[PDB]
Amino acid sequence: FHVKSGLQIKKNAIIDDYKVTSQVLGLGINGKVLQIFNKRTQEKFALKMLQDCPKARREVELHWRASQCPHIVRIVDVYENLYAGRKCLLIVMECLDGGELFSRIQDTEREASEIMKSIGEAIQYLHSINIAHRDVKPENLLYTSKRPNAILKLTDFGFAKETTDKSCDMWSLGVIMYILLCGYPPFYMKTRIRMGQYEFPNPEWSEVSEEVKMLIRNLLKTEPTQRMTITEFMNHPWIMQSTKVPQTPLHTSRVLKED
Ligand SMILES: O=C1NCCc2[nH]c(-c3ccnc(-c4cnc5ccccc5c4)c3)cc21
Repeated sequence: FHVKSGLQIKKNAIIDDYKVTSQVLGLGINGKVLQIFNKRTQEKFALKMLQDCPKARREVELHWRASQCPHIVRIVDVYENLYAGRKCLLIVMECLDGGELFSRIQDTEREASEIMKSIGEAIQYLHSINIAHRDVKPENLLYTSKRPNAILKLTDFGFAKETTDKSCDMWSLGVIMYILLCGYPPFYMKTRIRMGQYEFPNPEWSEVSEEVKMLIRNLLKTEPTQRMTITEFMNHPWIMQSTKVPQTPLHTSRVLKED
């Protein structure tokens, strides 16, 4: 009987339990994401502040429900406090030092696969509990530590929605796969997207498998109704047998330096 705990919205001042700094870890609709410190443990965390409305109350829900998945930024506590006489919801999540996915890169196929593979699990988890993330841009994929065995983790649930939408998550997955392999988006716009107008031009892509190209093409189908389901993405070999992919090298770092 493996029951994880429910969600507890603490009412004590958050300042009773953490020291809040002004280092800013991220920007978003609701203002800044602040680095804060657990007093008892002197460990570091990210703080997100929402105005308490029912939208806020819906993020926190989904995220919290989503949190017990290893590839999704984990919520550690949630408070309701007053701020300038306004109810707010404070989310305290795990702090992810490694910074944004791509930035790390700018410093191998197979390495690419592993990433896609982990991002897959994030979606797979979400989809199986009926949550569509929507906003799976690469800004929202952060690493736990600069240490190069760090884990890639998805964040930012400002646009999460219940599905009791998913096909558009797989789009992002395809765009992110794209940019991982060549170094730029498939779109160099509003009109080229609706059409499904994009190349695998060379010598950037000349070395890349038709196995891989197919897959991307299936993720970037203009028509949602048969873009690939996450369940199939994860079953597809490139991702499925992750480590037996050829360690064939790619220019992605160079290009994202150049660009
Ligand atoms: O929900 C969000 N929306 C807006 C952007 C954002 N960043 C975060 C976030 C969450 C956890 N950690 C970070 C983070 C931690 N450490 C960093 C070090 C250096 C650069 C960026 C960092 C980001 C950011 C959450 C959100």
